[PDB]
Amino acid sequence: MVILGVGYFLLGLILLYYGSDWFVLGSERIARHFNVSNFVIGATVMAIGTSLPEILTSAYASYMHAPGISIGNAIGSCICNIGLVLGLSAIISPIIVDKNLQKNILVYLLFVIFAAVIGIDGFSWIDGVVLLILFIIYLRWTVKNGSAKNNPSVVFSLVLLIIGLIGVLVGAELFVDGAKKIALALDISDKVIGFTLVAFGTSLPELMVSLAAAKRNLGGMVLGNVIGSNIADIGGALAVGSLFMHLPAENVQMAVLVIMSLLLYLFAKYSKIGRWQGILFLALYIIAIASLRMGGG
Ligand SMILES: CCCCCCCC/C=C\CCCCCCCC(=O)OC[C@H](O)CO
Ligand SMILES: CCCCCCCCCCCCCCC
Ligand SMILES: CCCCCCCCCCCCCCC
Ligand SMILES: CCCCCCCCCCCCCCC
Ligand SMILES: [Cl-]
Ligand SMILES: [Cl-]
Ligand code: NA
Ligand code: NA
Ligand code: NA
Ligand code: NA
Repeated sequence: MVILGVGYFLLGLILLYYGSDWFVLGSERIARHFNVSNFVIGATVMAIGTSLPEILTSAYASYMHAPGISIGNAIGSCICNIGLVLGLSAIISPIIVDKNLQKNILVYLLFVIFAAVIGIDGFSWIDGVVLLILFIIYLRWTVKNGSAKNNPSVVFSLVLLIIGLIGVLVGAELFVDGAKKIALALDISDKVIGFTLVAFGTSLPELMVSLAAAKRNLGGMVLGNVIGSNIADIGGALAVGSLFMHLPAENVQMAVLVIMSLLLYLFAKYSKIGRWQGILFLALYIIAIASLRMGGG
């Protein structure tokens, strides 16, 4: 019970570690095959793939009459993606954002602000429909502005990507499941702590994938994965959750996300996303997890 919890924990870490690199390699190759930028492949394929945990979690939680957990997971992931994921990544591999990608980030900021405004009185299923539709439009807009029998180079690329994705998604589950089995076996299980860590567990793909891309100096891919995941977490995870049940307002967390998203845009536009910007993101994330209400909603 405690040993197989350790077994799942270690195997999950191994799958997350190597799986992320394969997912990054396959995605980088796919981008070159389709003549799209690393940002675009990160903001679409990689972002949605790594956000599959959030979507399922939010859908399931809301369906089970826990809409607090549903939006808690969605928004908490967004704060984690900028604060922790991008924070660590920018320090590892500083990013100077090109003028084209700056417009994408601006559209991201508008989306976030829009979601924050309509969410002041919580999120209804109609709010969900609109956000999902904007999500779809964002994806098509992003691909268009980043664009332009079967080859063994292409095949091997798709194998890498898919197996890499399977690795990080399964790896994240073994890690979470393993940790829960340990805590249960040691009788230190805490539901409030567990639900507080929900967003982090589903964020393990983004974290490991972005660090792997950061190590290979793929800053466009990193930035794409962060921006795209947040949009997927709002226009997808949050949205689907609201389809099952009205989600309660999280005005403080939305306010935190808006500030972080604004900072991200300002750095991208007028500066860079490097060491000291990354330090600030991490510091704000640390302050966030130190002061925000626990229970994950
Ligand atoms: C042009 C979109 C680009 C990508 C997003 C950038 C940020 C957009 C945020 C607000 C503007 C749009 C408000 C209208 C959104 C689309 C239509 C819609 O959702 O129609 C459903 C109807 O509003 C149910 O009452
Ligand atoms: C025309 C080029 C872009 C195609 C983009 C297809 C995007 C499909 C996105 C599906 C998202 C489903 C989210 C469910 C929560
Ligand atoms: C970033 C704006 C989020 C929505 C703010 C709406 C007006 C205030 C509503 C009461 C908010 C209490 C928490 C304030 C941070
Ligand atoms: C390549 C590494 C360069 C030096 C990186 C220093 C990182 C400092 C991170 C500080 C995070 C916030 C701490 C708040 C107390
Ligand atoms: Cl709840
Ligand atoms: Cl790149
Ligand atoms: Na994601
Ligand atoms: Na609303
Ligand atoms: Na998450
Ligand atoms: Na995720």
